[PDB]
Amino acid sequence: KEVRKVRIALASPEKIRSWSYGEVEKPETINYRTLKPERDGLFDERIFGPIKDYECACGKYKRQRFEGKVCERCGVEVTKSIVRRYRMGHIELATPAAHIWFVKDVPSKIGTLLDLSATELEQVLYFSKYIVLDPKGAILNGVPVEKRQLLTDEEYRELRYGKQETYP
Amino acid sequence: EAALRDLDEEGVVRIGAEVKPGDILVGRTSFKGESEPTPEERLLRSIFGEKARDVKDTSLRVPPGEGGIVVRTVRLRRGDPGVELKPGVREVVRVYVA
Amino acid sequence: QLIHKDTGLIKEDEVFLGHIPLMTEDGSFIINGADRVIVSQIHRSPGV
Amino acid sequence: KARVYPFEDDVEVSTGDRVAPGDVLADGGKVKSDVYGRVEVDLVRNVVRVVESYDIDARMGAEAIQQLLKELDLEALEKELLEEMKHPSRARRAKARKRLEVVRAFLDSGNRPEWMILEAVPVLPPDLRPMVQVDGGRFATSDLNDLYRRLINRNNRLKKLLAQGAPEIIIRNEKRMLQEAVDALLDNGRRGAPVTNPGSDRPLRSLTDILSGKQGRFRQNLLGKRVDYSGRSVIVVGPQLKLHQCGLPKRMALELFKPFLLKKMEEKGIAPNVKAARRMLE
Amino acid sequence: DQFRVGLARLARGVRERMLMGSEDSLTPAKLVNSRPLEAAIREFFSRSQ
Amino acid sequence: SDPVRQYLHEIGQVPLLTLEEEVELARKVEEGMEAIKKLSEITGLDPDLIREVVRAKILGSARVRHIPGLKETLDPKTVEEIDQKLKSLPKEHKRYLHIAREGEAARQHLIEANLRLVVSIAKKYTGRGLSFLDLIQEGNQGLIRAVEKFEYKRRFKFSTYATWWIRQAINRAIADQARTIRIPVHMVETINKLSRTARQLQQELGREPTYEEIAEAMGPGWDAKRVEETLKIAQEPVSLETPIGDEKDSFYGDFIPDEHLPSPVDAATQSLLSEELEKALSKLSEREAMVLKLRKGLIDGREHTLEEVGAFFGVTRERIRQIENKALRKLKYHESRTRKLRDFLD
Amino acid sequence: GKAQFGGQRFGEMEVWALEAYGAAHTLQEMLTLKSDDIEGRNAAYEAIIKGEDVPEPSVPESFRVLVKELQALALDVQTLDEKDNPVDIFEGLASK
DNA sequence: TGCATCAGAGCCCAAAAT
DNA sequence: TATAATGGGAGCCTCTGATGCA
Ligand SMILES: [Mg+2]
Ligand SMILES: [Zn+2]
Repeated sequence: KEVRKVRIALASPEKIRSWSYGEVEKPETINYRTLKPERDGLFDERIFGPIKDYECACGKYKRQRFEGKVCERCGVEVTKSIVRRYRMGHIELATPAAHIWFVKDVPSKIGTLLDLSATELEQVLYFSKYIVLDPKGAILNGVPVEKRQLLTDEEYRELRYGKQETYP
Repeated sequence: EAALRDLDEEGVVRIGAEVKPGDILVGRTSFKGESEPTPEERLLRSIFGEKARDVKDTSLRVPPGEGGIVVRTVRLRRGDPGVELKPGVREVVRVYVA
Repeated sequence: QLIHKDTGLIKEDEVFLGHIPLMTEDGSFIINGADRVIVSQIHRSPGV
Repeated sequence: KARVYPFEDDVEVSTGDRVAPGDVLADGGKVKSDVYGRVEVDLVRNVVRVVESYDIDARMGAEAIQQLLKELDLEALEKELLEEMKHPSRARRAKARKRLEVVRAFLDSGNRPEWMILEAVPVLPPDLRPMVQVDGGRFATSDLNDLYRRLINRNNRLKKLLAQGAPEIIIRNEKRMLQEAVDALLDNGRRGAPVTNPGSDRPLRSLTDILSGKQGRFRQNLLGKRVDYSGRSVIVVGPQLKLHQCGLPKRMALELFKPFLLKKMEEKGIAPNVKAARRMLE
Repeated sequence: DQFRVGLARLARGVRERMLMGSEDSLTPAKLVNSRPLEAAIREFFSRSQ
Repeated sequence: SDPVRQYLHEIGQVPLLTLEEEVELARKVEEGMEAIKKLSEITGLDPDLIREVVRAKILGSARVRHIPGLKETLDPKTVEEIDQKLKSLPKEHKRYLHIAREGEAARQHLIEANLRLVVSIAKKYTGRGLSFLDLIQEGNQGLIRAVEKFEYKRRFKFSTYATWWIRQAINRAIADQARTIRIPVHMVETINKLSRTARQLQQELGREPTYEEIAEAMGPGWDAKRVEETLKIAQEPVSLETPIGDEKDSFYGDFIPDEHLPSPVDAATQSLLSEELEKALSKLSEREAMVLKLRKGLIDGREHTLEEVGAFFGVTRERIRQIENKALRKLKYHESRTRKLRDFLD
Repeated sequence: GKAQFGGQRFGEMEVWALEAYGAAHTLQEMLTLKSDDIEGRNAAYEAIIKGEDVPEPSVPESFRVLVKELQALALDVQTLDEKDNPVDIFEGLASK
């Protein structure tokens, strides 16, 4: 088939995971002694593919008679090494993180959608201020806390943990 | 032997030699990265009955368009008096071509 | 000289700080075998 | 500011529990709380304190923002914004227009707004961020690997601090450090100070930097390229040439046309084959 | 100027070494790491514009 | 806008402890741990599992997650079951739950009140390859370790014990994370010793030491070769994005050839070799061309044993070796006549 | 550069020149067979030493780099045919 | 609603870079 | 694993567009 069009679209976490051939779990790059890639690190052959054509890492299956085989011992697919230019990995974040293009490109796309100013979106994303998802009947300074309200740290603690003072 | 004519015993081109593009200045061998010879090379090696050498020709040659007369050579090995190289370097050769 | 202001103890020594490049007779430097020149820089004079 | 509720017998709640007026505290239901608050069970004073406070859900960071984005009903928001497009004030209509244009963008495309927040962060293939041994046996590597390493370290540490029940101050610091690290990987210098390698003022080169600019992928490798079968030399006037001619040095021409020359050297008997022909020109 | 910079870095190391170790037995040779100074000068001569 | 400034401001919102306040939190933390031990005994339940349920309820609904060591997934359903099992205890037993809860609470507070200590230690370790905030966070990790191991009975102030653990945590982080090529902590120790040693020798010798001078100073086991090898191992990579020139226009990586992908000439050459090889094999019989193809891996990629090629052609292991040898003999004969395959031997 | 046995840079402005001449095949050669089209450049060399005419070019490798670099930025770049169905320019190698 | 203030966007090519 | 130690550090153009104040 012939390429007539190029589409560009946002990528879901699902799609990013479907691209990925493995999760890079370690900051390691290559072994200081062997110079071979470190398992689960940024250069891992089990994830991004074999360094040498039709040869697994440990060298049990060395030729194209096995293509598609994944060495039980070393975990590497026997294919063309060209795949190390193609196959993507992924990092599974412990907390979601905003993609900065959709934050810092003005007017912010995230900000525009949620009716949040540049300063407000900054304050929530970079942990300067709380935003209320569910007031759960809270009230601060006599007025009820309304959903999507920004609270300072002092305001949130008084609401959430109560107000107290210690006098020497 | 045509290719090696102007190299001394140690592999450095002799002072006074005329060098032209493609000519060897300093001869060098490097150990072949481990590789399995392709079935074509297996068959070729089998046909001619000659063992594939362990080492490859990495020699320094005159680049395109350069060359002249060799006026100086400096050779520095490791473990000889007064000289210590950066880690891993056994020996360094410099060839001055005029 | 290292001094302990409390005790008064004084230990004094001449420490080696490494090397500083020397200028040759013609006003240049030799840095890793190659001759170098430090070019003067024009700029705004301090002041008011 | 808290309420004190004394108890003779066993207490059914425990310290740290959250409580609403009326929740049963101790003594099989006899003593219960009058206020919204956090339960403090005092075994010395034999009293259940309830510190006045709410169960409010308020969060920080991209997790909070991702939530508000997940809960967006874009159809509904289009309806509201169309009504806003009727308001007399130009600015009112203008702001609703810009908002409505982003809403419609997501609506037509089929993109979910929450995808602008990352859970899985992609990792570029290694050959595009290589670790290579140069001539001297030394290693040279792409800046992205250090940016990925910062990211991975902070993420892993975040997983560990979470597993160990660290205070919110520590978990919050890690999270803001985590956001900053993703930011550096994608567009370094975009927000905040550019992250640099130690003992250098040089900003590390991120994905945005690789893509854009005079040195970026588009202008450097895509709209222009270095090419084979090319050469350069000093020019000299050639009065004797016909208008359709140029003087071309033979040594240049032998290289520029070299493969053709190999074929021709085979047709005529100059070499047995192409391999021998190339070796002879070397 | 670069000398002054390397010296300031070396001074940072001195203050940092004046806390750790034994507050009693210390010489100037133990207190001074000259690497920051050497580096500042080496940087100026090789890599300056 | 400044993450360090912000963290310092957050740090400044928890007041420092009085000796009395410090002992109280430390005391409650120790007692809480003893309580968790007792609840394990009474219930026959995992102490770690108990600790996570207690800790889950103190920190609140905000943080609830699976812990790598726990056998059961930790979610509000399971933590309700276990919390309801603890609250199903008799009064004299159920009291340890209250003790444990207050222990975890005090742990949080104790950690929070000492955060400025970590900052004042971490600031001294900048410039070693970890960012200031990174050092603070690893330092904070050591502070957490210290709170769990602290024995308040010894009457030492908390800062004394913490400082050991915080210094330890920062140094481990630097040893673990500072290098693009990661090196084992013990090997980093050896490398650093070699640095100090060389620096001593240069400080006494008025010049950089040789490999041999370093080897004497390092004692027995060290010769010049090992000093060099250790320095070689310790070499850090340099950036591909390293600038060349005083314009911003070029990178170091742009000057590095690619040795992996075959060159057009190499690809061409290998292709011509396959075509000339097939040409020579057509001058044999199909069977003696097939025996060679099966034996050298040109077909299917594997080199078959004589027993396999022989069983496939219906002949004896000796016979297939024979038709292979006459094939190769004919091959050698045709080559001396036509000289076609000679040039590919380089 | 000469020291690296380099090629000449045929830059943005050089491309404009080929465009203004309408030399589409000359330009396409500059962009593929004479540069980063790996399959193409190999095939062109082999054809010339065999006397055949140079083959039709393939996808330039730096476009594949661009796609993967945009995937690293969490953007999905998809080459589509006239029916708006995906076309795989990685030839099955990067998809599970 | 009309006007400063600021953040972020750009600023020739090829050669070379010792 | 234990004297006590508790808040960092560097810094120097023009046009266009959005945003925050009369
Ligand atoms: Mg230029
Ligand atoms: Zn294997």
